[PDB]
Amino acid sequence: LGTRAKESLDLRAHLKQVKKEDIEKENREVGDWRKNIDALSGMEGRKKKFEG
Amino acid sequence: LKDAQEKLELAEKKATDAEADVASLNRRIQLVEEELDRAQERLATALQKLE
Repeated sequence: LGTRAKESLDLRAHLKQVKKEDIEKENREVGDWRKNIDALSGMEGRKKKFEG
Repeated sequence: LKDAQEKLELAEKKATDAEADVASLNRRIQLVEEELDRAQERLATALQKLE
């Protein structure tokens, strides 16, 4: 009984390792970028050129 | 005539000054309205995120 139980335990151990430890390879992607504001400072242009 | 001359010149200068002022102020009001609307869209984005 112990042998059969430990067989399944060891079999699932490696699967759990691969599933979980490999998550630590990267988890910062949740972090978003700046997305800064202007605060009425980027108003320094007239209606001179618009195509470029 | 000279009196009319000075009157005409002064009225013309005043008119051009008022026109320039109101035009630049119109540009300013455009810019501030853009500020308001774009900020409102940010508000909508934030509302959706929080909900």
